[PDB]
Amino acid sequence: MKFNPFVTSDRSKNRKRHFNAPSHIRRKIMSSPLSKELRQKYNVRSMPIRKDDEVQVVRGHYKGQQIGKVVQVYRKKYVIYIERVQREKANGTTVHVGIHPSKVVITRLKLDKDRKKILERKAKSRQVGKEKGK
Amino acid sequence: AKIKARDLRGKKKEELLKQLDDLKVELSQLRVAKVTGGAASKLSKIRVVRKSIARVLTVINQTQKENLRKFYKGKKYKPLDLRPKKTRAMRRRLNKHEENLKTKKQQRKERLYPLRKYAVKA
Amino acid sequence: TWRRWHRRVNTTQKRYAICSALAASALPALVMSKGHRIEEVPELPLVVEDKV
Amino acid sequence: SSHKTFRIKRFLAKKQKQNRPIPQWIRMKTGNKIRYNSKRRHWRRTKLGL
Amino acid sequence: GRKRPVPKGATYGKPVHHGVNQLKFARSLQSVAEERAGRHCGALRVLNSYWVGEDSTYKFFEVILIDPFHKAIRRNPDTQWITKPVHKHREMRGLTSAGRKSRGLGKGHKFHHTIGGSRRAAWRRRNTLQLHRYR
Amino acid sequence: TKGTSSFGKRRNKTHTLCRRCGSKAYHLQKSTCGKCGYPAKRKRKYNWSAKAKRRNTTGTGRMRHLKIVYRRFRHGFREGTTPKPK
Amino acid sequence: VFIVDVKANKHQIKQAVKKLYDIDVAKVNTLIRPDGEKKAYVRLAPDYDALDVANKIGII
Amino acid sequence: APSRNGMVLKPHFHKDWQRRVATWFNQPARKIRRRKARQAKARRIAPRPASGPIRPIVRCPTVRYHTKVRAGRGFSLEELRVAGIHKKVARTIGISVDPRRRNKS
RNA sequence: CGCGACCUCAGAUCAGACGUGGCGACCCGCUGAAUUUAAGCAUAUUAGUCAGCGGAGGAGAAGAAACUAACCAGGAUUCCCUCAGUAACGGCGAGUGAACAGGGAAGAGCCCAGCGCCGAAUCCCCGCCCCGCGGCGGGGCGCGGGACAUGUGGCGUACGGAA
RNA sequence: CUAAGGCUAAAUACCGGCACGAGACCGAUAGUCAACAAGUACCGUAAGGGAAAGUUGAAAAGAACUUUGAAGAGAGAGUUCA
RNA sequence: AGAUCUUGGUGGUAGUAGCAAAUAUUCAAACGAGAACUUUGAAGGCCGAAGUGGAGAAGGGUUCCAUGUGAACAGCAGUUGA
RNA sequence: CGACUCUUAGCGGUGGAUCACUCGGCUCGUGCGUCGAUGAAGAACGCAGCUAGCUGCGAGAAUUAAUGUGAAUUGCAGGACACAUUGAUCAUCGACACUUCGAACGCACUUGCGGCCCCGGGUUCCUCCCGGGGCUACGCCUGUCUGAGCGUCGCU
Ligand SMILES: [Mg+2]
Ligand SMILES: [Mg+2]
Ligand SMILES: [Mg+2]
Ligand SMILES: [Mg+2]
Ligand SMILES: [Mg+2]
Ligand SMILES: [Mg+2]
Ligand SMILES: [Mg+2]
Ligand SMILES: [Mg+2]
Ligand SMILES: [Mg+2]
Ligand SMILES: [Mg+2]
Ligand SMILES: [Mg+2]
Ligand SMILES: [Mg+2]
Ligand SMILES: [Mg+2]
Ligand SMILES: [Mg+2]
Ligand SMILES: [Mg+2]
Ligand SMILES: [Mg+2]
Ligand SMILES: [Mg+2]
Ligand SMILES: [Mg+2]
Ligand SMILES: [Mg+2]
Ligand SMILES: [Mg+2]
Ligand SMILES: [Mg+2]
Ligand SMILES: [Mg+2]
Ligand SMILES: [Mg+2]
Ligand SMILES: [Mg+2]
Ligand SMILES: [Mg+2]
Ligand SMILES: [Mg+2]
Ligand SMILES: [Mg+2]
Ligand SMILES: [Mg+2]
Ligand SMILES: [Mg+2]
Ligand SMILES: [Mg+2]
Ligand SMILES: [Mg+2]
Ligand SMILES: [Mg+2]
Ligand SMILES: [Mg+2]
Ligand SMILES: [Mg+2]
Ligand SMILES: [Mg+2]
Ligand SMILES: [Zn+2]
Repeated sequence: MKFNPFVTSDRSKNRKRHFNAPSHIRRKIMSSPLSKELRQKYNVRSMPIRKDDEVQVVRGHYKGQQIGKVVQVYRKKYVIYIERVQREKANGTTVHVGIHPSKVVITRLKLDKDRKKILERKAKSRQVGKEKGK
Repeated sequence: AKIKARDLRGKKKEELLKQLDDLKVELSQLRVAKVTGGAASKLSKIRVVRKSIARVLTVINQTQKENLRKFYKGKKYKPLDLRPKKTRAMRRRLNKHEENLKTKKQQRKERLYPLRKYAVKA
Repeated sequence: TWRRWHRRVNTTQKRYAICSALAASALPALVMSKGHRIEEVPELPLVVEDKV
Repeated sequence: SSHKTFRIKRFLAKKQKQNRPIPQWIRMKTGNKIRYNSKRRHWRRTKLGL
Repeated sequence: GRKRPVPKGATYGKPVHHGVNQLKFARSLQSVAEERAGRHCGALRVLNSYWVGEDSTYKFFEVILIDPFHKAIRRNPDTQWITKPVHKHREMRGLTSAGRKSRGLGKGHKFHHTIGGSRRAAWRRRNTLQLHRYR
Repeated sequence: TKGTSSFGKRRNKTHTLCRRCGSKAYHLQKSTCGKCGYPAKRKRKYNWSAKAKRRNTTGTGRMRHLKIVYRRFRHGFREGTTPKPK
Repeated sequence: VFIVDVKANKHQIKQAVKKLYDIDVAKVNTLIRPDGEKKAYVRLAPDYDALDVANKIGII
Repeated sequence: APSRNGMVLKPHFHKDWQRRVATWFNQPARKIRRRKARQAKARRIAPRPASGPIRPIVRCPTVRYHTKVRAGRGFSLEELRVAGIHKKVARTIGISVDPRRRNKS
């Protein structure tokens, strides 16, 4: 279990940190698993969710294998919006339904130099850990 | 079509003041539009122009301050805003030289009877 | 805050209690009555080699 | 009164400016917990500090 | 001495505190003079003082002051101690020679009132109830 | 009449706003604040009102300079330096 | 009619209008509004027309 | 009010004692801090003895304790003189000295 | 009957520095009650406490014996355990009340004045140059100013010191 | 023992401050006065006194539309697991 | 279950006391869903220049002006309003 | 028959107890232990496109720069932002900036009024008007300059 005397296991402290986290660490909180193919290709497991990557929902009402592009990462409400994940409201207009990024899986990453760099950094750390633990 | 600090630092005083004046004139026009209704784009540009003014002014002030620091470097007496501002007590306390200089009696003691490294067998 | 939260016990009594607990741990009826599911343990004072 | 000092007039100006209702769009913000301006002052109900 | 500063001599209380005259200040006139010199020249440090004359109504002292920020004082070891922040208003904390004499400090059987640094320190130590963890 | 009729005669303010401490306790005729004692150099403060002390103690306001001091203490009050440029 | 800084007096208002609008002004009357703003009625010189000056300012 | 037989007791609790009560909840923390300071000091003086200088053999003063013997503050100058050690080199080589102690015997 | 030296004072928006006010849990110096207890109450108690005033620092204060002792002697200060609710104080009533020795935590010692010797050996400030900047120092130069024999510096301090 | 001069770290104290960790504690009349735009609203000339007030739902999906009424307010319908 | 207990809520009283100091209102019309009270016109009265008139000081602080609303407030009402 | 009253039950009101929850306290412990004339604490007033409070900030005003990060902020709108001819946001914070009172400092304040030295304009060097900048508190130390004394003297 936890042995570091400078990280707290207090429930109220952890909840306060989570709900008052600034956006640059809400980004880390709002991470999603990669698909099995992406986990094979890039030697990484998880990834913070991003504006223009394609995900599929694995929990809730919108479960399915249909792939949808993320269209908004609402970090204040800790949710993301996906293309066809929406519902009709009373007056006939459609509204996106926000779902937690931990309940999706990323099937294609929006790739630029920064995402690539973070990918190799995570892969190198995992490889160093594997070599230390072998 | 924003302005950055990096390319402003290259420029000199005349065109920096010219650009500050242009920004102030455009801000006055935007305030006129704001009071006469205007458009949402012109309302939103007010913050852009205000921050651009802040950028130009901070570049001007930083250049002037570092020029003054260069001018007063190596001088006995410096302006108070150029002197360090650690803390009032930190400025009152003794400096490194007079903090560690000793008396002749003290250093004769240290020379004659220095502390020795020793071990004691059980 | 000065409720006297702590109690001091005699060292001899503390050693006595340790001895009693150790002696009770070697009786299968008492360890079973603590609900420890020893029905296939080969020998209750279970001793293993130093390789562990 | 009609005769007043600049400090008093400025104080009354600030009180006037902050005695107004809340904007409508405030109640649509995330986690608002604000229904109305609870610091509204009426000139006849409660009197100012000065 | 120190006349009690009460209106019309009325000290409303038990008769043991009715005293107005024949009362004496706890600190000496030399200490009072040192305190006055330091309070006027608050930018200086009182070192000591000495007696130079007296009348039936006045006592005259001379107080030695040190400017702690002068370079002659500041560059000299064995004098740098007076320049430390802890050594300001010694005459007001009772740390000069004259002000120290009223505190009852000293070694031995005559000075048991101040074992621990001062009367208040000794009183706190002797009147504090030590409640250990294990009673 | 010592009550309702006499309450009609109060039209002259004893106290006004104090330029220190901003409280409506500046006695005009005595020219002194009953809360802070403004013409006096030192702040009026008494140990028989801890509630009054904690109403106006340090930290009840802005602490514009003390916030910066508390932040700057964590790095040894460093000055004249900048982060290594990129 | 302008809304000016509360610390600006009549001379400063006159010179500011003269500089940044290139018009000559006859006089300046100044009040402080109940909301705390300062309002300046700047009467222009007879040879300057307030209507088209307001046009080129953009407040017609 | 006394009640039958008992001891005449005199509690010293007439003096507002609850303002000055010293609890000891920081006793284990104090012990840990003292141990850490001891270990840091022992590391700092690396080959030198951790407890410090040698102390002289010293008989206890009064008639209750003169049969016992303990450790003093420092070796007397007469002891150092007849042992051939300088009183300014003894403290350098780790010998505690006590200039105000005399040797009666 | 003017010009100098010194002394004692004064002015300056003089050159360069410093103090003021805040917080105040802990600490230092003063001032300082009454409720209360005594089954009343005045000494006593509450209490050297509350309130009041001043002054600090990360701790402060204390501190290297004009000490304890009476022993076969200990050996600066501070803190803990104990001494000890004891010696003692007290309408000897109610009540109050330490210290030494002992065991530990920590442990560290020193500097002047004075007596003297040494051609004031001493110190501050202002210019000039070089090495630095980062808390403003180092080195040198000035028939450059001032402090200072009404006493600066080196040796030296009761454990003795000097030649 | 050597007063009437001076300095001196450690062990010690810490209901204010900065930043942490924890609890056989309290659980919205409790726990700080203050879980919330709280030393706020408000009261007093002033010194000063000083509250009340947590909870839709997983997600606003916060009831489109029709209908009576001038409206508040209703009847249907609709969202929701509710 | 009690403490003229603390805080909060709710009854009977009870659709009760009461909405009675300073002479007084009426007719028609307009707006309006709605008029004893609003507006206009007509009539009858009152203040009667030491005023129920016209203006200031202190105090208030936006109550001033226009437009709109009809939830609450104006102890009946309101189409009116500080 | 009905009304009314009482008891009990169902349903509906009124009210907010109970229960469950908890970004709050309370207590203990730890490590640091840092304010201010280079203008503190405190106060006032301002600052957002739509902003009253809280919060943040100071006329560069819900923030500039720099560094780290790396695509958002979000109630609505707007517009940035090739994320490499460099970057949204957030965090950090060492550069810069920091209105008026306040120890508060030219004098004074329930108002206001000066003096000195420069600079710019109207003047067309001379000092009148306007604007801008910098000074102008008390105490006190060292030094400096100017002095005072039928204080002690020297020379004349
Ligand atoms: Mg010497
Ligand atoms: Mg009224
Ligand atoms: Mg008595
Ligand atoms: Mg009366
Ligand atoms: Mg009066
Ligand atoms: Mg006017
Ligand atoms: Mg000067
Ligand atoms: Mg009694
Ligand atoms: Mg009694
Ligand atoms: Mg009595
Ligand atoms: Mg007190
Ligand atoms: Mg002070
Ligand atoms: Mg000390
Ligand atoms: Mg001392
Ligand atoms: Mg000695
Ligand atoms: Mg006993
Ligand atoms: Mg006593
Ligand atoms: Mg030890
Ligand atoms: Mg000498
Ligand atoms: Mg509560
Ligand atoms: Mg509840
Ligand atoms: Mg209604
Ligand atoms: Mg249900
Ligand atoms: Mg009950
Ligand atoms: Mg009962
Ligand atoms: Mg009736
Ligand atoms: Mg009636
Ligand atoms: Mg008549
Ligand atoms: Mg009239
Ligand atoms: Mg009106
Ligand atoms: Mg009504
Ligand atoms: Mg019900
Ligand atoms: Mg930035
Ligand atoms: Mg006047
Ligand atoms: Mg003479
Ligand atoms: Zn005040």
